[PDB]
Amino acid sequence: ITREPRKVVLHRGSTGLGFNIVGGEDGEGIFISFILAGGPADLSGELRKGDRIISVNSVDLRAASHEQAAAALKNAGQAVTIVAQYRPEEYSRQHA
Amino acid sequence: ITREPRKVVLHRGSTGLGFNIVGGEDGEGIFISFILAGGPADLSGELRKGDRIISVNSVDLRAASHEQAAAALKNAGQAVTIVAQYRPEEYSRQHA
Amino acid sequence: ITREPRKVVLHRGSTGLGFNIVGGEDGEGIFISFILAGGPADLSGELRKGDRIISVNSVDLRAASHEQAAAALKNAGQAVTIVAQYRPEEYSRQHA
Amino acid sequence: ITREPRKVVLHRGSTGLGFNIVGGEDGEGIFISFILAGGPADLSGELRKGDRIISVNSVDLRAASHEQAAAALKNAGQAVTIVAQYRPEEYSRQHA
Amino acid sequence: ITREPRKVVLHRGSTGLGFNIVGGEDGEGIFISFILAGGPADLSGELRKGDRIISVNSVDLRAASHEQAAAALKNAGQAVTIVAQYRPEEYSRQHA
Amino acid sequence: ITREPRKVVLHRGSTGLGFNIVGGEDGEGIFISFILAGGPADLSGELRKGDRIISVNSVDLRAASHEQAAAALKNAGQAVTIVAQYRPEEYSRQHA
Repeated sequence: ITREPRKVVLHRGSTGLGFNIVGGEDGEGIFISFILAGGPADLSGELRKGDRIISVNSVDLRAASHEQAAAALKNAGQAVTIVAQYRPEEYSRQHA
Repeated sequence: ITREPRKVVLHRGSTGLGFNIVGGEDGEGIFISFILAGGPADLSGELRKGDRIISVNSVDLRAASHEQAAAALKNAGQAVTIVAQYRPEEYSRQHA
Repeated sequence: ITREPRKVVLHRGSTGLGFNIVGGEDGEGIFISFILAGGPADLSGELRKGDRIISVNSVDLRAASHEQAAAALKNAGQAVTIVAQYRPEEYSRQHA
Repeated sequence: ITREPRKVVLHRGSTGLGFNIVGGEDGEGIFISFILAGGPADLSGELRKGDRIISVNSVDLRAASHEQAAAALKNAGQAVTIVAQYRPEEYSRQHA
Repeated sequence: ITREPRKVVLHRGSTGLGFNIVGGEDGEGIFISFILAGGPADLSGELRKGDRIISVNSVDLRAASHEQAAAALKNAGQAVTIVAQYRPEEYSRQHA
Repeated sequence: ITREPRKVVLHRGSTGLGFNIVGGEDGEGIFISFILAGGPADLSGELRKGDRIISVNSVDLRAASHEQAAAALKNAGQAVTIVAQYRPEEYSRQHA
């Protein structure tokens, strides 16, 4: 609910973090379009649809491309530190 | 490599299918933007980045919205039948 | 919703089937007390809280003890064929 | 073997903790009826059949109902702190 | 127990099959040195320590090198058809 | 790349660590023959083929037998502390 950036630490035993990302087309930012039930993201209970990913393990994804967001997530290791900012209006305005 | 629709059956024991989807913004179609290592999609070896999802278990996703694509995948059960069509040019043209 | 026995086939890559069982104390039957999100049971969408397990791979669990129900499930292999019968009244009447 | 409460921290990447719970019918307490091979509970090696769950992440489950025990576990996040007390006699006396 | 080749079909949602392999050094054959609890191999209940892998999805591994055995398993897809032959004497004679 | 021992902490929610081990035949040491995609080992990005396992949670595996290496790994719990030393020459010299 907070519009202030949040730090969320997710742990994974396999590649999946439990969410799907969109954006990164032309510097509009990377957003979480949906959370998968039972996965790390779901279990934490902090990440949601509409969240924008500011960074993943220090790597700045604000003006990142989808390909970069994907690479950052892929190499985040088992403990993934996501800084997300809940901004639905923008998500809608840009994707829905 | 084939541009003809392919039927791909993925099996899952948890919510994840092993890929990330984009599109579904304004009827441009749903595409696989990236495959996750070790997941069902990766293991099958048929699905790839650039693939467009024509349908998931009969449900037509050609002109579906991201929200619908997500719901179809969510309720596909354990055996998910995807009909994908490899069209990179369009993926680029529309997302990259 | 049907009170007639249903055959449900769940597939697992690990020990978990995605549900929790109670009963088997004094021949009252084995019941599913809760479904876990993302697991096989959840994904199938057929099994629910209140369901009574008639059998698991031919093994009759009607008048089974909790210990037997556990052993049947443990050795069901990867393809587990459950015959469940939805009877909430009895579940309540006996456990809640 | 100790009858003194033990703190056990289990980590999960999916909903499952690796054990099955019974009780919570009429304030007799929540007990672990069986451990699943390969799951978090099994891997830790501390939790066993006969253990009574005093609490899960501060939430007191002593006189909890099965429904509450289930909700506590469901929302425990990825790091689940269980305080269990090994009391087989009571488990038998009440369930077996 | 049978010394006659057996066909065993394992299903996986992730890379792991649930067993560890040795051999393939100098054409002595590939053997299963240990089974992991809860994994596909364990769940099937057919594969055991001492088993020699004749083939994996038609690919003949009799005189295969460890590197080839690894590649065959890696690309077996989700349904892996193993033809194993239980020969402990040889396993000992060659590895233990 | 470093030939100096490295401490690598892997986390698992199931029995699998994400790698396959060989050796332990006649005190030549235990080595990682291959890494599985998506598993803990792969995700960490530190362990590789050719690595020799000096210890797993203090348990010295230098002159361990395959059976001991297997037992150490089996009981390492969820947080597994591996001290590996990258020595390919020896791996080749002894296995390939």
